[PDB]
Amino acid sequence: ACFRMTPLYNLPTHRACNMFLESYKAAWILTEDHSFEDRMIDDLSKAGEQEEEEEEVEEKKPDPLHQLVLHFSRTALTEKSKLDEDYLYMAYADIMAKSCHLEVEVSFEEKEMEKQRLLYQQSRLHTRGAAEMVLQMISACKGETGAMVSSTLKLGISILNGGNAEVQQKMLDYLKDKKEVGFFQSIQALMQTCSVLDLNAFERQNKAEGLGMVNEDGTVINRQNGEKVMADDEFTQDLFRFLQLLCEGHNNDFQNYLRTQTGNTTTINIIICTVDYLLRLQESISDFYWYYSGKDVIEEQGKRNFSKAMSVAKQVFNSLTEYIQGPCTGNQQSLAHSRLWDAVVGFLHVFAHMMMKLAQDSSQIELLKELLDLQ
Amino acid sequence: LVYYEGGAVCTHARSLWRLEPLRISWSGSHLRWGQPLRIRHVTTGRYLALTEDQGLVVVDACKAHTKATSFCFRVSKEKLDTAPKRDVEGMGPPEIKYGESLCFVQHVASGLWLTYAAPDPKALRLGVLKKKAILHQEGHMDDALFLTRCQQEESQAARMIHSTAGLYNQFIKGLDSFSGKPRGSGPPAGPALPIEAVILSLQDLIGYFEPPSEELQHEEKQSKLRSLRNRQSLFQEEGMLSLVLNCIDRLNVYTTAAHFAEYAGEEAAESWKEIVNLLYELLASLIRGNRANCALFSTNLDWVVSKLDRLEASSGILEVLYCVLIESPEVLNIIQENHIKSIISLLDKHGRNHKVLDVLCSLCVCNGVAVRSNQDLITENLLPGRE
Amino acid sequence: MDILELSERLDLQRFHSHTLRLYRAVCALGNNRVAHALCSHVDQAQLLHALEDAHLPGPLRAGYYDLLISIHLESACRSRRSMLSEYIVPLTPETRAITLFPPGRKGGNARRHGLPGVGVTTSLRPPHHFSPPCFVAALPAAGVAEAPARLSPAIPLEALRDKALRMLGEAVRDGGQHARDPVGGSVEFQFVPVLKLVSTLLVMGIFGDEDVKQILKMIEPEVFTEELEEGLLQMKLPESVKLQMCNLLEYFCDQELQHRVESLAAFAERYVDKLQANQRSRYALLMRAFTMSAAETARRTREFRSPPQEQINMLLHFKDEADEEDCPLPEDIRQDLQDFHQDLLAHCGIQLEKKPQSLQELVSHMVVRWAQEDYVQSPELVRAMFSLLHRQYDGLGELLRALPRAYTISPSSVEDTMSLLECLGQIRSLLIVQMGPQEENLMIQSIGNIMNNKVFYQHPNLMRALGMHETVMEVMVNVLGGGETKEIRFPKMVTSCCRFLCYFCRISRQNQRSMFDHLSYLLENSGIGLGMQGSTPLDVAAASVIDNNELALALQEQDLEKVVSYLAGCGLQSCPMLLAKGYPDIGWNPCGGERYLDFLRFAVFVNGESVEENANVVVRLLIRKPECFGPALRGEGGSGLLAAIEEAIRISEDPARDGPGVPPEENRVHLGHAIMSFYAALIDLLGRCAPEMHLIQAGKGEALRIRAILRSLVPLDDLVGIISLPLQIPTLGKDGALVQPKMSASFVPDHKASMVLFLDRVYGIENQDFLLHVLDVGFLPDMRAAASLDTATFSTTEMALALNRYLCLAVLPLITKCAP
Amino acid sequence: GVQVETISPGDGRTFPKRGQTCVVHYTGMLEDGKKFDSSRDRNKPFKFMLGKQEVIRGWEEGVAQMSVGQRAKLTISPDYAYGATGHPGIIPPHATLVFDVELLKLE
Repeated sequence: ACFRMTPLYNLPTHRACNMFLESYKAAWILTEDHSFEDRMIDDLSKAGEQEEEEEEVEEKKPDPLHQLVLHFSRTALTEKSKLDEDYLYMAYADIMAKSCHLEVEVSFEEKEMEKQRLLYQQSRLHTRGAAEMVLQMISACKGETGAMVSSTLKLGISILNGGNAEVQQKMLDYLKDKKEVGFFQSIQALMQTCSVLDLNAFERQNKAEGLGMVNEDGTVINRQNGEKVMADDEFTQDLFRFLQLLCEGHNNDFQNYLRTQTGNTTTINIIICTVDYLLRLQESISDFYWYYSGKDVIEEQGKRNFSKAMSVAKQVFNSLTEYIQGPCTGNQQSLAHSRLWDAVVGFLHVFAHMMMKLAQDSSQIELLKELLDLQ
Repeated sequence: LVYYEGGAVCTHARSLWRLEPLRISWSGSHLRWGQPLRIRHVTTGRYLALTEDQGLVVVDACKAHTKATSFCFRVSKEKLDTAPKRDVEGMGPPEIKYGESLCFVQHVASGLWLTYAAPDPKALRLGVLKKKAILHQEGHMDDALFLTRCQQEESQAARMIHSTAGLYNQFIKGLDSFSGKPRGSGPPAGPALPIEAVILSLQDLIGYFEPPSEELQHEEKQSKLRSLRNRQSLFQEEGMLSLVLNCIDRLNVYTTAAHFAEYAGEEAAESWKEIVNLLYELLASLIRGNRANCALFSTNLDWVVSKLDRLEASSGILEVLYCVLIESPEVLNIIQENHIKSIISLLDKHGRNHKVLDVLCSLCVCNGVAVRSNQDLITENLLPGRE
Repeated sequence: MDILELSERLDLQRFHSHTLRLYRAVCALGNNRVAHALCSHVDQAQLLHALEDAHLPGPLRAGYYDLLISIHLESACRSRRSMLSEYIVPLTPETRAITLFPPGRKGGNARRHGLPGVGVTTSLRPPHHFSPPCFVAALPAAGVAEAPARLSPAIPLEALRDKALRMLGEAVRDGGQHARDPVGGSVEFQFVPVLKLVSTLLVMGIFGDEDVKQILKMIEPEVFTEELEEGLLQMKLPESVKLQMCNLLEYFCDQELQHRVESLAAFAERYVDKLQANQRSRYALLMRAFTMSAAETARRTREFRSPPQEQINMLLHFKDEADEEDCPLPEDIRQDLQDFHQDLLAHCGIQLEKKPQSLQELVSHMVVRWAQEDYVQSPELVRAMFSLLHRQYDGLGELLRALPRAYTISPSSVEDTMSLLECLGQIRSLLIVQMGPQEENLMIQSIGNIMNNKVFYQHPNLMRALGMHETVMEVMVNVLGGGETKEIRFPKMVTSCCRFLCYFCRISRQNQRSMFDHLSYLLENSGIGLGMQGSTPLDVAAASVIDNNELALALQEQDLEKVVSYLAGCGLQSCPMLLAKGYPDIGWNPCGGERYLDFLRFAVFVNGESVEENANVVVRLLIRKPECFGPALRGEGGSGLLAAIEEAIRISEDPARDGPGVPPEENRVHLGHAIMSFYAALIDLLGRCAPEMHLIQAGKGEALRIRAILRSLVPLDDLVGIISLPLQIPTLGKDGALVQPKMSASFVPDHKASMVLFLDRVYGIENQDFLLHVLDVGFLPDMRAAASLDTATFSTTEMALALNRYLCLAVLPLITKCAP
Repeated sequence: GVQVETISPGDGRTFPKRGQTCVVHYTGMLEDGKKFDSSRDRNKPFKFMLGKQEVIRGWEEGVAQMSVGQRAKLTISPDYAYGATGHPGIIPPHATLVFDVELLKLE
């Protein structure tokens, strides 16, 4: 078929134009960089020349940015069976998230300046109810994965980066006064839907990539449709990153609250739930090692799936570390009596055998480096 | 009979139990392992019991004699049999936790363990996930039970259902006493109807199911709406909605208060019009804004429509019809020509009421979907007359 | 009495206002037949008089404005609004002249923005259709649900648009005067009814270029000048009026987006011609390269040995200035794209003063000013203004999300595309109405017209962009959703939609993949699809994975588990529809089970080979629920496969046990034939789940285990016994009439064909003695029977044709393999 | 079932024949006095051709008896109009229709 491929000048004009539009948007429109999140948030955070009266109006009606957060907080608190998909919320959640981070020997002076600049950008949101909105949206999804919850988690991480104590206090206060069980029920459900390494899915992909499929209108060179092995790995990382940031800075009050919610009618132990996912991830990694144990060299697709599994395992270990540091005696006792020891025993078996296997060929040195820091 | 059931029953009122220790003073103290206590079903008022005939059942309060109805929670099935613990005059030491402690229920008198009946095969095809609860000498390893707290809203509602059901059943059987026995020139020849109790109970429930005011902020309004929907579902699942219909039906066989006076006397007939209006008002409150409750009328719609011409509660019945139509699209799909002609006849006989027009508007479009049959029938039977 | 007296008679005012609401309800959502009827009660003169009546009460003024829209404009506006999200741009000379900026001398990178909504737009939009309201025409002899669908009543649009412009202009001046008696009793009642009418007419495209200019002057006389008159944006209106102002600005923002798409399509037509002309010239000179070059000519001709999509990807890869070596375009051609890329970013306000000077700056300033002037209390207004604000800040992203719905077509295919859009508009109108006998006929003929259109097959990508398969699927499930268990109504509509989707999948793999994304959605609606016969949602699911290894390997286990759960249910309960028809109660549903079996047949067998990933899962799922094998193969108390077939034959020969015993019903179900068909389907499925020979020869442990399980389920002797069963042969007698079996109620060669497939794939023929044993009892009697039927009378009989298919697909190919 | 009562005389010489377009202005009321249709409100004359059954059969004979410029009152029995089926939402079943028809011109 290569030697009989039709040249572009023999195609009809309308067909060639359609191909041009697809090529132009991918190479020229998508690649274009336009940063407007900082400018948009700055414009919405300004009160408009209403300071010529300075009376008892000190109630200080919300600024345009504040009204935007209240509107999304309004639809999150609406009594509905399912949180319907909203592109407007997703678009603005990304805008708010992208406006808060904005980020080889950095000195002490500017290191603090970056932290203070980071705090100010986060302050523009959590002082306008953004911290409460994130919790409401998580509780509204009721444990259903999707673009809505993923956008909410990214926004929550954006305002919690660096261990923002002020945001943590606002989130903790809101949960304790409402005494709602939906937030942790949603979190627990999301963690149970997180995927691990599936060998059956991996085996199917290897056969699929060996067929070499093409399309009708032209010919696609091994189309790269969505990965089906740990497809939501990025979602899993931010879900545990969000939980880690709730305890960042050794917030003992939030560390105890994750283990037990005293005011709620029912209690969910998030600390134990994290260990449950770690066991499932560890078992999947152990199964993956046995699959390649007979084989002499791990091929490229296997190494990539190993790398993303280790990245998720790093976040879970970091999240567990943040739960107990400070130290939090209650969380330490909870982990001691949990199945964490079984997971650690399993990881040691995988670590010992993978180190010996990976060291036998220099083509897998990068994977070995990632394995070592995971240990 | 007692079953192990899952699904929606975990949020219903028939899965609620009250633990009653065998004492009055300090009956609210912390529960202790091996402490005898009765287990009472809140909505029915019956007590878990062991009978020589049927085994494990729930019996009335007149048959709970501290021997068939004494149970205790034990941390393990080992036969400790150490000594009868003596109760203290106080709260005591806290032992059993909510949602963490695993409790084995043992019948004190017999020593049997609470477990399931190991359902016979060929019954799974019937969809029966329920496992009958039995008392057995050995039991199984998974007989441990978790005790989960119940919200004060649900606990109060379950007790209200128990009291409401008993009162209306007494009222219903009182009506059936003189169902076809005219009193003549004498007394109705029976116990007096609980007229004052029914009226007060209806008024309390109407205020219990009142929708939240529109002037509230969005946050608390949604919270009250969530509680209201939960309470409507709790009452409906216990047959309260069907109980109200039975009261209406038995009171609807009398065309007027004077006709009702011919069977229940004058002193009971002077409240006949008040009770029927309250019954329809309560019926509307039980279904207003609840699609699940409104969908129940997709099987009995002539029940509401045939009562539209009743003069004693014309406004109340119209409100009930309006609530059903604005919530349940299923009811709109069963609307027939005779139903629409009856609603149109309401304009002819009761005058130009804008609420009847709103009822007709709700028949056309529901949730952004239009019904052509309803639109054509309304147009055919209302417009060309020009009257 | 004068209708103006209702300002004090509030009891009649409320009733009449709700009467107008009832008029809108009965004609709501495309009920054009009722809309014509309403014209006899509220005629055109009354509606036009009510619009200009300044003394009407507010509720009545708002009601009559909405009544006019509902009767005459609601259907046209809704249909037009659905088409506004797509950009089908024909490559016509009018399209070529479209440019991002008007011809001017302001700046090379970007001139001044033109007026939004003013200019030439070539995107295809089907025209509005109206019928004159007449009540003296002869009533059509056509019966109900068969007459053509009624159009919306006709009202003069040119006169209506002039009145709307004049009324809006007067309101702006009147609003400036700050009169203590505004029309309708309030500022809200004066502007909202007028703005709704203007917004509706703008969407319908009634206003011309001059009319749009007048509207822009009223909105903002300073920004929208081309080269007390206060604009609406500065009149301090309430929130209800502000919501209508957002709708107006939303339309003009859409026009700017549409202009960018058309301009981009216009540039594509011009740029492709230069690309094609240059590539033709480059190829011409490249044919002489051997005189001055060598083996690296393959690198230069690499472009011509690549797919056309890849060819144009390489040609446009000169943006980052680090890829100016692989791109063979001359610098002059490269400059044209870069010049257009600069003025495209400028037209989106990327980069390149109290006056906004543009729509983008006007909207952004207005939304921010509104929010910081007061706490907005209307949630609808808050969403509208922030949705509008987001578009202005992200113009390139808005264009990026609109390109997937953009498509360029040849000017010679415009008329067929317009016809297809008309049919698609009819189908989309059925998403907001309960299905009925009249709507069923409209849906069926719309599907037939679409499948009769050449564009539907020439441009599968365009059909996918229009969401045609989604719209048809949503209509089907709504009918299936209602009455999901007791009875399915409008069966002809369901089988028309299902047949449409099956042909949709077979057009291209991309269409097949698109329907594969709804595989779980189709399966959950396929439980009751057994009742309908013909094309079913289960057939659509099967058609979305047939002969596609990529989709077969992507089939999730949950979908297979869902099907097996359905199959398990059919093996334990009788068909409720059959029982209601007087059929004898056998404790299972062979008819329903067979339909699920053939779906699994397509999931595990693709292109003549068994998909081991799916085959292993299906076998394991089947054995975990042994009731999927039927009452036979039950293990304890269960007769063998051979006994079940023999029992089914006796059932077929005996009435009062094979059917109701009252085709008679034109699709009469015979239980004897149904039982054989189930086991034949089951044996066929298990045979196709057998591992391929190369896996068995390789000694794979999983393959050997699966074959051992299959052998245990179906013994070899039962296979030979079924093949050896006699077949009824069309004979002659009783004056010479042909005594033929009824193929729908008897043992057929197709049942034997499944057994042969299992025998070949699972057991095989490895020894000569077994081969001879199979021939003389199972194969040779059938071969002789077919040979004897090759006469003048019996050659064309149904049984003879079935025998030929059985021999030429199962028996003879097997004998050819066993020839050595 | 059409009775034609004259309101204003026409020319009295030219009459519409088969295949000729008739331009009329009409106002239709039910025989009890309730108006349901009128071309005056739409301000556009109604055009139809005789013999093509475009309109109800009552109009076929009624207009044929009229002259150009004549204004007449046509009373149509239910059989010569919509009759038992009627016009849903406009004309009740078994309704006698009364029309005030003016024959503007022929084309």
